[PDB]
Amino acid sequence: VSPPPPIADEPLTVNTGIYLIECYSLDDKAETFKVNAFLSLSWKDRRLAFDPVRSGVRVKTYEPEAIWIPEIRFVNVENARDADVVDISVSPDGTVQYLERFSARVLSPLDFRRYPFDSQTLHIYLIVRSVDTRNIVLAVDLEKVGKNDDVFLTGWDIESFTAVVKPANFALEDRLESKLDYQLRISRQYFSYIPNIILPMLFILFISWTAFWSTSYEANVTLVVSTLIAHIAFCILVETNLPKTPYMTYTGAIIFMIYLFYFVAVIEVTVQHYLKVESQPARAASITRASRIAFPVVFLLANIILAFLFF
Amino acid sequence: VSPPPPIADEPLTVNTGIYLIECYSLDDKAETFKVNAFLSLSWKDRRLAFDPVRSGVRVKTYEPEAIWIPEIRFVNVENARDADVVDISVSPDGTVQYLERFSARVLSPLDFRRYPFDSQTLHIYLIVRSVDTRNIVLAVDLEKVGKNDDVFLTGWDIESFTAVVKPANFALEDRLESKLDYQLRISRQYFSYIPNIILPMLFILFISWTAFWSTSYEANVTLVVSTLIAHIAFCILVETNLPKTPYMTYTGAIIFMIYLFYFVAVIEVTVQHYLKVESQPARAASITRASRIAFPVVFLLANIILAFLFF
Amino acid sequence: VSPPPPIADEPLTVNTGIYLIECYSLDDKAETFKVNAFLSLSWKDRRLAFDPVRSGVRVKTYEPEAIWIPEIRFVNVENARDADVVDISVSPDGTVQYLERFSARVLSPLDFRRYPFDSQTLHIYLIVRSVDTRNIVLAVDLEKVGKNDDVFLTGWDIESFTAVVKPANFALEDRLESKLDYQLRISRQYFSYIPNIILPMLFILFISWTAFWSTSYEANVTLVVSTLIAHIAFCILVETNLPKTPYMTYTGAIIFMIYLFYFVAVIEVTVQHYLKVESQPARAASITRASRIAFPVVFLLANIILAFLFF
Amino acid sequence: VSPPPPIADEPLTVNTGIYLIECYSLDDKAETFKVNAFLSLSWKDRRLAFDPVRSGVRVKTYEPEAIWIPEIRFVNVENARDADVVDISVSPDGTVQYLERFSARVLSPLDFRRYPFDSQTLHIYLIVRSVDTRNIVLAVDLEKVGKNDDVFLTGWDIESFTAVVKPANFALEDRLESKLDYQLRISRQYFSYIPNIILPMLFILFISWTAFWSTSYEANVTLVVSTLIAHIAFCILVETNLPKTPYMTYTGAIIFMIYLFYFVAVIEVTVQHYLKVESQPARAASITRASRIAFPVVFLLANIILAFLFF
Amino acid sequence: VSPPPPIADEPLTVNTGIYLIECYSLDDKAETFKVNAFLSLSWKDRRLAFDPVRSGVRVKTYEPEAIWIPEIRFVNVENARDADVVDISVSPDGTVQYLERFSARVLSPLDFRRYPFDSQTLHIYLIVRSVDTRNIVLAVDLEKVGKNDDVFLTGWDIESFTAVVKPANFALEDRLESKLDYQLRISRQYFSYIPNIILPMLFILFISWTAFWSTSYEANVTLVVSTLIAHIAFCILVETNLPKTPYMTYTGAIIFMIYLFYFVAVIEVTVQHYLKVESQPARAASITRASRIAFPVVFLLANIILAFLFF
Repeated sequence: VSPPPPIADEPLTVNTGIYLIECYSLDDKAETFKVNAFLSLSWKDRRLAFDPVRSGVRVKTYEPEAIWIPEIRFVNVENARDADVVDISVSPDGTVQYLERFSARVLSPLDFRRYPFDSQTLHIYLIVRSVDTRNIVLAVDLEKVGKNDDVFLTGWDIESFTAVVKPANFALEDRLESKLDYQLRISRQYFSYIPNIILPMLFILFISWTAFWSTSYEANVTLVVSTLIAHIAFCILVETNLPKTPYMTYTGAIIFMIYLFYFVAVIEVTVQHYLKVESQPARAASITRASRIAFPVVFLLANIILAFLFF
Repeated sequence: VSPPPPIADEPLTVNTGIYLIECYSLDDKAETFKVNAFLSLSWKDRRLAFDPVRSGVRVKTYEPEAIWIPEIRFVNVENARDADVVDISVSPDGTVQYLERFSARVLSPLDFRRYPFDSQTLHIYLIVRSVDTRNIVLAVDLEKVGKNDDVFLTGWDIESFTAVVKPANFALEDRLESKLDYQLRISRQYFSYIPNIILPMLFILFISWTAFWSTSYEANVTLVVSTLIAHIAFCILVETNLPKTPYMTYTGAIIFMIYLFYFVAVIEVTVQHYLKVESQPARAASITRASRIAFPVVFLLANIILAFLFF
Repeated sequence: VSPPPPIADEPLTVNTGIYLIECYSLDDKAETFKVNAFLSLSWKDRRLAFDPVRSGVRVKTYEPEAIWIPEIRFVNVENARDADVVDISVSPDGTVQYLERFSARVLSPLDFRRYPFDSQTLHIYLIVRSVDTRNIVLAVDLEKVGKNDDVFLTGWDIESFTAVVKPANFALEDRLESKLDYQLRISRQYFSYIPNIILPMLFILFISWTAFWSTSYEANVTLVVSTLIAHIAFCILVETNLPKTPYMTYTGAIIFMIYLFYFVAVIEVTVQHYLKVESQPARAASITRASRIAFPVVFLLANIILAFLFF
Repeated sequence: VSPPPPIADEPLTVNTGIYLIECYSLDDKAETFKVNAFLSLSWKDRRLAFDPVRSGVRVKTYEPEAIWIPEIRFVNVENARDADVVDISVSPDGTVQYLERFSARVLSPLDFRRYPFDSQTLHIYLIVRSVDTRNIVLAVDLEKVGKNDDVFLTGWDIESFTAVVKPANFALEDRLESKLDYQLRISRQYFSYIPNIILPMLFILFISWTAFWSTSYEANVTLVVSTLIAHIAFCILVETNLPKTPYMTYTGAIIFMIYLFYFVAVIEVTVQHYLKVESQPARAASITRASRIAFPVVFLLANIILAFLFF
Repeated sequence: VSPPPPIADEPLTVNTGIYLIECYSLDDKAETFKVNAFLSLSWKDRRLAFDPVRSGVRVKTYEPEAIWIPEIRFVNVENARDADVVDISVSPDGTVQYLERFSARVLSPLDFRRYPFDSQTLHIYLIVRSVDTRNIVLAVDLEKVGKNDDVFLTGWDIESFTAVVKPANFALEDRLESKLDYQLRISRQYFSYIPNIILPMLFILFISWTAFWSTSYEANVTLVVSTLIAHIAFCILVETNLPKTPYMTYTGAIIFMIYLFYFVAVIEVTVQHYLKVESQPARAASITRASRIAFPVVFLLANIILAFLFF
């Protein structure tokens, strides 16, 4: 089939629309997610026009291999979409009404800075390539863009499925292309972190600090060193889903902070003993008494330093 | 082919039916499972009608590309169903009897609150989209809905495969749609938990409490700290199949409880030593003697507090 | 095409046959395995009959879409079989000789009781559905049922590929169905367990018992507690392929047994110290001397109690 | 299409050829690997013959569904090969020149005895099934068998892609079959093992032996027991890709050996203490002094015992 | 269809072009990555030529099965490319303009020497096979080779998508083949390594060295041995994506170095005690005092020895 000819010199307006049936499987690592949805496209292919008087029909149905349809595709997809044609109904004037049930893995990037409170905007990029005879421009039919009430993305809170109304029109490989931006807004469900990560990962750090209430280097080595294992152990129980960072995570900084508060504790206890062994248990007692407040205070302040910086 | 015309103004009644051949692979994480089953649909497509006198035949067989069949689909499926047409037999009046052997990964959500005693209702959503000329409504042919005696879901106990008789009829993208709810009821096989999780994960917590029967801070640090590793170690051997929770698990609360009974034990032993070092081994002896009953009693009561709350 | 008409009122006999080309990938967890094999079916479709005198041919070859073939399927398969038609040759009388190279993931359940010495019978269920005009019954052509000499299932010992000669004939969804049972017998290759699981997992349990040859509570806490970590650590190195058990494994009981022999050892050492601290190092010395024999003897006997019960 | 008729009574000679484009993904566990290659087959199908004088053409090209091609398949493949037809060119006499770009996962078994120095011969089994009218025998066209210079199997060293010239001709399911053996020879790249497995896994075993340079049972329990954890810990960092063994690995024996040298060390230290506690620090001092040489010597000799046995 | 005949004796020039739509999933292990891109090919197939005067058309569109297209393929691909034809437009002279949207997993090897600062050149090998009548040579249409501004490879920094202008022309299996080299240049995003690997993996190594500030063999065994576990533990938290090395990694050397600085520390502490036990606490005090500087200095120098060697 041939592309529709111009009424005057204008490009073809293809009125897009995506309705999310089911949205799932967000791999924080790969920065992907799978989407199951309806794609409704509208265009005036004048050629198709039929009179209601002569044709006994109302709105004639058509097959995809039976009529011309523009090459509508996605940009940030793994493999091409799992398209399944629903209906192609042509209005008496020649206005086609395309519908399909696509199922493809999207590839939208994520922000792991603000994590575990991280908030995201996922992208779906609709593209259509212009031909040798006429050109194509995309439009957002505001009425066939949305999300079902049944859509669940366990771990995230689906806020609003929107669309960037203005299209991008550009040249590439000697052809005009129309690029649309579909934006999905999500926020994180961080409820479990506090009681099952931050609160237990804190307790471990405090069992470490019971070394300043001791005099015994033999009990403090077993305190500070053991809790370090306890940390890495729990740090392993909590192995999440977080890729390679050329930047810093809000957690990334906190983790680097703990790996110091254990090491610093090791210095303190190594000195607490060496000062006492050299027979000056006056500093060696002022130093232990100091870190009783120094560590907790420095820590609480260091958390505010991070929080104020990141957020 | 064209949809059947109305005898008067009524929509087409498609009499559904699902018989579970094989049910397997329940991923607690993704909240999915794979199903292998038979789909039997019945409708009066008057057009097909043939006389028994003129036609030498009884009940004529037909091909899927040879006759009109309504677009029957599933809502909560990963990728579209692996449909394999069995038989399409038309009764003399024009009553079609469709049958297929679909094989698709369902996406039904789960309740991890009551876990490891968690009980579930899984969902299969049958949908059919209405056309430009007539509309479609779904019905439950109570006689072709069930499960085979051979169906196994190791880890769960398959109770009853049912169907929500009343259909949902609603508008979406300017089209009428009929939505049916197929419900599968399952309960958990928690037998191994008690002797291979709760009972060993308890023993570790008790080897911790043998610190109140000691006077030695050097043996109690090695008791309480070591068992914490022993816990996280076993807690790692027991790494299950449990996604992200914006709520609380019955186990989730218990785990948070243990991470306290170890930390609290650390406080006790840090004080038991500090009281004795400051030369008051009267409290330091009343405090150790107290926790001999305090910890076990507080613990047993704390378990009842949880159990009564969750269940 | 139409099903063959009856010579008198009899159902069609389809003479089955499965020859295992390659058998592999047994997932103990999912209770599955993949099979690559040949399916040879024989039936007298009288219609096809051709005279050797008039037809210049001997045994005419035919295409699958060129002739009627009964809907032969498998019951316990993940997704439908990866069928690849080999040859369809019709004998002068009309006796068809079907052959294909199917490749599908089977779903046969397993017995993890007797494990690591567990022995299995895997199932392949061949089904054929009867039509509106005649019915179908299955037969075992004893000559085209077997296994190649090259078949390997590393970890198991392929004993005998058999077939349940008698077919199951039953009603379901108003249709007669013929169900055949293909049984594959396998046994376990447990050679590595003894020297790389039971023997090292024993040694750890004995380094624990060197606590009765000590007087020092500080060395016994470090003995008994450390070895518990050593156990869970090795118990983690040995993380196998074993699903959810609503019953008990032979290993399951042994594991529960070890988690006691460590806990019991903890009681002993907690008492050994508390008796000595209360100044009665007469029992505290009789109790330590007792467990020198009590633990080993109780243990060896407890293993016989299990072995005699399970086997 | 029909198989070519005999010039006299001979079977058809199909001249095979495999050229490895890309070879990758060797799963030591499943004993598989994926191969991307070219399959060139040559046969004299007399029927196709065309005169150079009458036909304006030279060597006529043909489609796969346009001409007869023998059912060429693989035996040890997961699912059937991902065949992609390249060219089918027929020489004036009727000599067909088939070519395709197959991509399938092979299933060749491995030897884990000599590991990490293990050497392998992988198998590709080409099969062709004979028909009702003529029979088929396979030949190795020595000129279209090889491997590209770009082929990489990181972890192995690709030595030589060969072919077993002599074919296997046998009866199965009343049909003649021709079986060819394609052999790929590979050897292991064990460079990292010595400095990042054997050398660190040795150091751990030596930190254990610093127990004979001590008198203190409290420091030796903490030495020998701790290093056992250190071992299992590192033994876990080194968790490779090695299936179930009904035999013994060269490493399998070494591992069983270390799990003794730790246990034996536990006996020594338990006696070193018990002899000294019973007041005979003359043996208890001869025994400690003995194991200073006994363990290292016994060990070095035990390694030679293994190496000489395995290799 | 037939290949275009020569204007004189020249081979056909196919003007290639690859524009990277989306580039993702780089598996350091398998040495692969997935690419989604546009392939534009240009050739003068004189046969297609049509006059602008007689033909009412301008630049006639054509189907792939409607015209001859050369067998353009990739060499280092897993399975054949997921090709999706965009447009085939023929200019009045007969100059075809092919375009497709391929999606295949590439197989380019990597350098893990300079890692985590490793820099790579990935390969895409375009091949075209010559026929019985004319031959084919490849060309780089410099104008349709590039990468989009949206291309992201999280963990790497996409530098420049280039092409080796000069083609490789060689004989293989009696056929001429044209091989092109597409090179993608990437560099690593090593920001997180320093604060979340090297800095914490250093701290652990320093808590070890607080053994020279002690006199107590019982506290030094618990220091040096415990930190070794802490190391292997963290070394496990940091389990990356790094295959089998027949060479040495920059990290590979550093890791081997740490496994010595712990072992050497074990020797020191075993001697520190044995010298003191033999009553010579003059060396035993000079040796401990020495390693206070010896270890740090030797270490810092050993890092420069590596860095200068690798880089």
